[PDB]
Amino acid sequence: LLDKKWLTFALAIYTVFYLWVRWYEGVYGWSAGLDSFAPEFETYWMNFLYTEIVLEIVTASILWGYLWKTRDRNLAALTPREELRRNFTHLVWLVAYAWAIYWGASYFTEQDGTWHQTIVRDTDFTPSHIIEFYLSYPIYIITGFAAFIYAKTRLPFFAKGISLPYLVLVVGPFMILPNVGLNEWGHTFWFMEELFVAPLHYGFVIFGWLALAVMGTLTQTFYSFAQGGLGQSLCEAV
Amino acid sequence: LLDKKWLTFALAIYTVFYLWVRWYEGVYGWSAGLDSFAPEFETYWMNFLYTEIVLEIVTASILWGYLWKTRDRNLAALTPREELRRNFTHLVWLVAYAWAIYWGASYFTEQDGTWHQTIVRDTDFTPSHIIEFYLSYPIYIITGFAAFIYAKTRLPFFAKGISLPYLVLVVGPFMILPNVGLNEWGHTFWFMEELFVAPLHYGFVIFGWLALAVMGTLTQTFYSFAQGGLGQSLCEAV
Amino acid sequence: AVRSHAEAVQVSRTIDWMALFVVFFVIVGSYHIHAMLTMGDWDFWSDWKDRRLWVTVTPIVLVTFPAAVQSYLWERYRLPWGATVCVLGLLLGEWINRYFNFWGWTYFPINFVFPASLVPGAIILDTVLMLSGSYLFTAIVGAMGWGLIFYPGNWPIIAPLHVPVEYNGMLMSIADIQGYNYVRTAPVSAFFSAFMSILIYFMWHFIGRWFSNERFLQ
Amino acid sequence: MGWGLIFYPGNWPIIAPLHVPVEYNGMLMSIADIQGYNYVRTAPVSAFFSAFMSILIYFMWHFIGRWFSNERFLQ
Amino acid sequence: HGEKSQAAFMRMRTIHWYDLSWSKEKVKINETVEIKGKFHVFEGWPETVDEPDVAFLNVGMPGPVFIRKESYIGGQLVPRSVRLEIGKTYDFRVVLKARRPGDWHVHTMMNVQGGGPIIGPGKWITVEGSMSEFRNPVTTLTGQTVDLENYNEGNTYFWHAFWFAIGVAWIGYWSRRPIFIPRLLMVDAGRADELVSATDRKVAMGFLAATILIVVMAMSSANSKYPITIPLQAGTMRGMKPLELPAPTVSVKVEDATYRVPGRAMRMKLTITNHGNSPIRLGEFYTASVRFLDSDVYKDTTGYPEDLLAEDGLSVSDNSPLAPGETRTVDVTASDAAWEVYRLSDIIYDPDSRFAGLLFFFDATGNRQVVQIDAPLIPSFM
Amino acid sequence: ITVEGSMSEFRNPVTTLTGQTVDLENYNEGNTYFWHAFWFAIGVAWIGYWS
Amino acid sequence: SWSKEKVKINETVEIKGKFHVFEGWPETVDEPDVAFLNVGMPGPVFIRKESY
Repeated sequence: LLDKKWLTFALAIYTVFYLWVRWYEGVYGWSAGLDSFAPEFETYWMNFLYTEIVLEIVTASILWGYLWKTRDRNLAALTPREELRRNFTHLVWLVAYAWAIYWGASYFTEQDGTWHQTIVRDTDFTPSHIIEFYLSYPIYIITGFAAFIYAKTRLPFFAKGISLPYLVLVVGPFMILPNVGLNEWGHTFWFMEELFVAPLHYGFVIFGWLALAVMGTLTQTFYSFAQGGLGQSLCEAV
Repeated sequence: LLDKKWLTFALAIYTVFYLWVRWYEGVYGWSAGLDSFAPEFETYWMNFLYTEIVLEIVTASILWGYLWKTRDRNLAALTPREELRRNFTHLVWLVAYAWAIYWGASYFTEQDGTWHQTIVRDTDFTPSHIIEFYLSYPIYIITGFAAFIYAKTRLPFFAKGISLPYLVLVVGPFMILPNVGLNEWGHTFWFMEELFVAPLHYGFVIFGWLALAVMGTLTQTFYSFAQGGLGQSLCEAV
Repeated sequence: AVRSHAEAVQVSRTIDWMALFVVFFVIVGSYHIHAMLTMGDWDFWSDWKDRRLWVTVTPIVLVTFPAAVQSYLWERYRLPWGATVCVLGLLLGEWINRYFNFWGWTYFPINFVFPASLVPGAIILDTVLMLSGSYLFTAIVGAMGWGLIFYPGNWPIIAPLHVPVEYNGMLMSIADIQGYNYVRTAPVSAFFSAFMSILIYFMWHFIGRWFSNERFLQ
Repeated sequence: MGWGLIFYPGNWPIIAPLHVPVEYNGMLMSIADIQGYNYVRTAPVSAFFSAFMSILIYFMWHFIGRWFSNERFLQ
Repeated sequence: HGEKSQAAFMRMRTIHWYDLSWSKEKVKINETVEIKGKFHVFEGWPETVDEPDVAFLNVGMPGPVFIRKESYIGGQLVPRSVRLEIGKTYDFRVVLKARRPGDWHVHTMMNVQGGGPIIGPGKWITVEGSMSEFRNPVTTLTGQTVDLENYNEGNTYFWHAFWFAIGVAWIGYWSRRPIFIPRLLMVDAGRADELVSATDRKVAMGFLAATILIVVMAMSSANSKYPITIPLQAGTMRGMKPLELPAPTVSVKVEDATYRVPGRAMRMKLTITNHGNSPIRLGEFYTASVRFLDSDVYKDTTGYPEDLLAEDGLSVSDNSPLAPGETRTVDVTASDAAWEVYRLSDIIYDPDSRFAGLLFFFDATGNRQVVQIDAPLIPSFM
Repeated sequence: ITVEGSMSEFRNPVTTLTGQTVDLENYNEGNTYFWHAFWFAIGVAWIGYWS
Repeated sequence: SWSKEKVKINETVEIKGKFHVFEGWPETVDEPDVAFLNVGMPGPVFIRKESY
């Protein structure tokens, strides 16, 4: 009844997973992860890559696949009682997104930042690259989409047309593929050194600012709460 | 009756003041104003600065303070007979602004231009800087505001909402603080020399172009004349 | 308020003068700041009035205001002196400065620090827009003229400064000697500048639409 | 304006101890210098400038934020 | 004027000026004063200063209180910019004609390309007379002899007035009529186009044709008189002849060099070691235009500016003759108010606490050796 | 090259021209922390007050 | 020097000589840090087999 600790899943699922990761690199950062031309890299680190990409395509196909088919067809008439329960679960999806972004855009990002300072890169595939770009980012993008779709398929208001701020919020993440990938790409001609002030990194900054579309998304979410028959009891009682 | 030579004040008040200034530097440009590390600079020129800044904050507070409180409360019903007298005094304020801008943006500006050519600056506080930036500019900005406020508080039409061209016309001046101050600021890395073509000066050009909002302000002023019951006698008699 | 349609003529007249003063000095002020700020001082020195850079940048950087105030005084008053008012503002503003400061204040000859002559162009702009009242037309042949005319427009002032002198073993033009003495601290160029003025007149025609804007806020 | 100006004085209590002079092997260096030198990786006009600049940036971004507040739907 | 406020180490390690001389201290309008000397571009030129690939030999004065008649680096006249080469020493010679009565502090400065006027020592020179006396005559390759003070002045004026008048004439023509509030309203409700008509558009093209006409007439009229004309001569002179200096016979080594916080003096511990064959003594340390002398050893006669010459500013712990072959370590102190007055003491705000100077050594019969020193200079507060 | 021992053993002492001898490993650490916490708290205090 | 003035298709002609880069090189011309030894002709009326 109402909004459960199905939420506690959402918070701990990343926390545990990513804390296992931080341990995992923590021990193989040094050991295998230093010299990429050693065969212990092609097993502890490269295989890790292929594993995750595959797992991501799959879970993405399953996760989006699931929700799009369990899209509520008879949305036209379902109670305000559930138009709340659902609105709340949607908010859990957003907490999961925001948490997922934290890890990607703050944690593993500025971590890679430190890593560059301490070893000259042997590949575009350092440990922290395997984790920052090809694990961390796909995850928060998948979470992103999930939420979007949940809202579109589960709640009226959001079922009517496309939310521009919500589209920007989930597509910005996805556009950071080359944006953050041009980091090392762009910086190679004029200056190969990974200077974060270089124009090559400006795409990451622009796509990072698309996270501010969360403000427009939350405004629309709270308007979906008010349309669903809420915000009138205690609001008027105030 | 109608529009007085309270105007003659407006024209001569700057003229006298600034002609006294031009004399004043004229004699102390050479003598004290050459070597800033001499104690005759800290008296004839630095004290001049502190004096003016204080006088400006004060007169600005008094001048705007005055008019905002003597704002016509019962504006709703006052005659076209005075809706003209007032419209005219407003126009005097604009003549005072334009005159004040002349001195700031043309006179003392291109003067400082000559000064730079003839001595290498000892401070960001040369005589012509004390006068160009911290005397000349505050004055025309204060005049600017005055006019704006007069219009807002004294004339219907302008009392309804905010005139965008008039806001641009008086705020542009104020924004030129750093704009014209980046003149010497910006030009210090790539090239310290005060090259006016340098990107450091582009803010002064952009804020100088906001003076073109006078055309939108005058169009609105003449529309305020036509709304106040004017432009129908001789206009239709033509 | 308004008594007779004859006094009404008198107010509109005493307005005309007051407004003109505003319009004119507010131009002089802001237009001058613009010349200044977007310049490396070719206008200041007789020995920076060259065939490439002076001839190219000057008409281009200066079409701006004319273009903008043209888009207002003609559109809203059919007053076809938009360009030439601007130009006169800059010129007065500069002369007053060059005379009382460049000469009066610090002592540079006038034959050295005189400004560039600007009227011819502004007349072409003003008249071309007036006849065939199409802005697009002005932007193309009007700005064309403004650009082209500029150098020939200065040539009668400039030419005497370009007589050759063997100064201490080196060829120099008078103008050179001037800059050398008074101590501070090639018609493709024309075409370029005309071709460029077009995009600038154009861009600034629309910038001027905005400065004509009459909204209120909140 | 404030945001810009306050910044450096705002860091000064943290920073200052790092700027004590040391003669390190014959060369003047501040502690901070020695730190970067040791731990191996691989002037209030400045303030004013930064304040003056923040203004155009606050301003430009005030409107950028209008767009991210935008509430439309699509098709 | 304008040094002092500029970074103390820039001033120490950029250009060294020495053997400066000024032919006169007081001069009549139209008279000449000649500045001579030498300058060395310091080998350890600062990064923040573009190398002098394009530098210009200027004069440091309040405008044309003098006019520069001639300037020479090496043998060559230098009206253009010139490429100077790091490490090298050159001799210059500026020749000034007096124009404005007064007291001028004239400096010799370098226009050092990418960031910086590099200002040398300034000396006070007095001009007596009337500005109305000044002439600047020049004879062209065209026959005529003109006065640059006023040449082409009237012409300039005419053409500006003429065109200015025509600008007025145009606004004038339209402003016989009422300008704003009627013309504005006419445009508004109903069409404009009654506002401008025939008697108007004839004048429009009158002006338009008249203008193009007068421009072209004027131009090829200006081409008729003045048929011989050149373009502005410009472009950096390369191949500046540097001065051929004999290898110095003394070599010095700077071990630590310190200055006191609130102070007026810089100490340095030098190991002077005298190769070559005559007992040598130290007579001067030149640093940033400021010259510190041991007057037991050397005495300026050139009338070097009084605020920059520290008559016995320089004290050596042991300044006895240093025998040939002998080598000693000595403590040297350069001390004088000029150290605080010209703000070399402002090195404490600089991001690069390193100094640079010239030491001058003199043997028994009074011929001299110039060694250059540079080193880090470290503060001491406690 | 192989390092034997404990990181807890490491010292990086430096004597200033100001008298004091400090350990660069930890010099000014507590200060840094204080000022960041203090200001951080005040940021929280402000949102706290409204929340 | 030019080894021949008249030549048959598929035949060789060899150009030799010396060049001095002038010490007073003009400012408007980037120093020859990256220069290329080319041939001035109307296209491949000859092909450059070798250059030294």
